[PDB]
Amino acid sequence: TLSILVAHDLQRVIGFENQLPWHLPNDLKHVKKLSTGHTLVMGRKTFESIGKPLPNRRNVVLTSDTSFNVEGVDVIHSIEDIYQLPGHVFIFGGQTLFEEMIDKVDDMYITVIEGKFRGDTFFPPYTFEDWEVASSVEGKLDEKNTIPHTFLHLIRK
Ligand SMILES: NC(=O)c1ccc[n+]([C@@H]2O[C@H](COP(=O)([O-])OP(=O)(O)OC[C@H]3O[C@@H](n4cnc5c(N)ncnc54)[C@H](OP(=O)(O)O)[C@@H]3O)[C@@H](O)[C@H]2O)c1
Ligand SMILES: COc1ccccc1-c1ccc2c(N)nc(N)nc2c1
Repeated sequence: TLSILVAHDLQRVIGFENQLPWHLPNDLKHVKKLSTGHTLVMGRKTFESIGKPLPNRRNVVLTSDTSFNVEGVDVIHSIEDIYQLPGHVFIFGGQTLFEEMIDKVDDMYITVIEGKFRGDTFFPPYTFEDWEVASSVEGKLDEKNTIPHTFLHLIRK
């Protein structure tokens, strides 16, 4: 299965200055739960943002840099290489990867951040005419998690 994994706000902002615009520990827990034991594919900027491969899953980085050879990371140089990756593969970002893959994936695990943030990078527009809501779950709010959010699983119709 090939899936998108993304958190975006009410206006589809995903990032600002190579970081996330929000602090939301529960979304990181969600990412951990979904992708542990599986594969993440990310663009080079997203990788450099996170700084190191995420533990307990396969980290694959897409880059044109033929000098990229980082410990604990697999490298690919073409979108086409993604389709040769075994198992459950999650497209992990960023904007460029999401733009290249939204028409290709089977489903999407979206955390809708129910706020309006300043962004410089966006998830591409999409319509519920194309996507079935397999599940929609409101995130619980507390002292550490203060922004309303909804976990959506969308499956291509
Ligand atoms: N909210 C979220 O769910 C989420 C998730 C991830 C990231 N983000 C945010 O997204 C932003 C980064 O997005 P971005 O679009 O600037 O960067 P990106 O997608 O992370 O990385 C772009 C880089 O990926 C490589 N790449 C992409 N397609 C390629 C292809 N077909 N062939 C070869 N290389 C390819 C290139 O690397 P080279 O230049 O090295 O060739 C390109 O410059 C940041 O703000 C980050 O915080 C948000
Ligand atoms: C730059 O992105 C991050 C920085 C620090 C911690 C976590 C993230 C990060 C990266 C990718 C993500 C992705 N594809 N989906 C969701 N729902 N959350 C993410 C969070």
